[PDB]
Amino acid sequence: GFLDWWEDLRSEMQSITDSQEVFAVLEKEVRRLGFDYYAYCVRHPIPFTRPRIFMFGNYPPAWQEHYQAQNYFAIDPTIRHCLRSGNHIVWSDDLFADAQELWDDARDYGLRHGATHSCMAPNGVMGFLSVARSSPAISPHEREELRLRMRCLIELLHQTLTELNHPSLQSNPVCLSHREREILQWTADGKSSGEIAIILSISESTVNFHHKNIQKKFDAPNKTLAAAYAAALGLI
Amino acid sequence: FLDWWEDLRSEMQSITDSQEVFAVLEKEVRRLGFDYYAYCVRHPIPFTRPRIFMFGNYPPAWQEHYQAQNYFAIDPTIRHCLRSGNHIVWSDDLFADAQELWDDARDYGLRHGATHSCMAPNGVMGFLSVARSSPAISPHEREELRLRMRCLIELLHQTLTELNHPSLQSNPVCLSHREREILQWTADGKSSGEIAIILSISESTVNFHHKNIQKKFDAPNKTLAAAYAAALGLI
Ligand SMILES: O=C(CCCOc1cccc(Br)c1)N[C@H]1CCSC1=O
Ligand SMILES: O=C(CCCOc1cccc(Br)c1)N[C@H]1CCSC1=O
Repeated sequence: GFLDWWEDLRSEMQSITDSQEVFAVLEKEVRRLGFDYYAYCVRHPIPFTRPRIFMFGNYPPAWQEHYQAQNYFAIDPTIRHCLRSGNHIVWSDDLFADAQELWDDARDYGLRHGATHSCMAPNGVMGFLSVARSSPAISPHEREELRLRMRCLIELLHQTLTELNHPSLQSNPVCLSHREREILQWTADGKSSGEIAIILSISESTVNFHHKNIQKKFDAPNKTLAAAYAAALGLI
Repeated sequence: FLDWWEDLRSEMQSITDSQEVFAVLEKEVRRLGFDYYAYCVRHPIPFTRPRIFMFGNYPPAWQEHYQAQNYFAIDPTIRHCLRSGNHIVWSDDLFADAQELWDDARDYGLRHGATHSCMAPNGVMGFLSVARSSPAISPHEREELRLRMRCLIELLHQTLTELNHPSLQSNPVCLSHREREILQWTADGKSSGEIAIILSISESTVNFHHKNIQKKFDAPNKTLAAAYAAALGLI
């Protein structure tokens, strides 16, 4: 029973105390769902041009090398920060219309049917979980139950890797003060350094002082990087 | 169980009226063992006064007592924060920094409940609450409640987007394939001049797309454009 599985998986997961044991249980659950291999990809929101991306999975090592050789992560439609209709998408030739060399290479290496689920933590980090198999296509009868079963896996995996303080989830910690924060919302809302100084009734000589410290907490050359990074991290 | 979720999907997909969706929702909140509910949409922008819509069948005395205290500003259950599981059961400790809200809430009979939040990638963060007075939420029904509520708010967000409700919609801003690359570099702290070197363009043309981006966001400077676009998932 789904709930018995959920409960038995939860008690089994909270019992884990190491980072390689969680992927072992995950591998056992992917086969339980009727699939052969999995893939977990964590995508941080910054830097906006080359975002930090971590990838773990038990795909065949031949594909793992081919994939890394072609930089397929740059054009993979299954790990793009998009708006999946249900945070979930079943692989189809339409999904890979703008990436035919990847879909052609994938089915060749035996990954002919699969699906990817995406969760977005409200701290910018997005998570992806893919499952793949060779012979049996995804039957419409098992589609929904697959969609629900994977949403529990990704969320559980996200929560337990967070509780274990995994590095792939730990982002650069930014200590923003309540006054510093309120200025940065005004900056990000388009107000100039002079305009800000009149609402808070402070000096322009001190709104730039706070800016100089916010930029130091983001290692920012300008305010733009600070305001944009803060918005992406949910810090404002 | 599964048979319930499957049967619930048929009722919603058949709905062709917004009020009919809230009606079916209310019937589900009763099935969970709760009297009242409340759904909330929190848009990310503006950063100083975000757009917030509120609906729910709370008692009328509370709704106009809630909105008369500006309680939406100090309510922990609608904070743009990272819940341990997109979920938190109400407790005296949860409302430590908002005691006037919790004391009034218990006085008015909203003594037991839980809130569940979903973060749509459009920057919108939806929240769903359920409340009752008599029976405390016992530890044995918690995890089953966390599951049933996650399904209820996901199907609620979707069903409401497929109906084009102007609570879920945000101001469109179609960004060009290159304007998006420029704003990404700008958002990464690069200057209008440095950007021209990376892409092999003229500073006048970098400063030319900027003028169009800030026009697409109604922005005074580049900082509003970069920050707004980052909040909406556009860069
Ligand atoms: O599963 C995913 C998620 C991103 C790629 O994940 C990978 C790929 C190769 C090695 C490793 Br490790 C992870 N994408 C699919 C698209 C079709 S083939 C494929 O890898
Ligand atoms: O659920 C929430 C916040 C979201 C709903 O807010 C409200 C409150 C009153 C009328 C309406 Br409509 C929405 N807060 C809880 C916790 C304390 S008592 C309460 O209403």
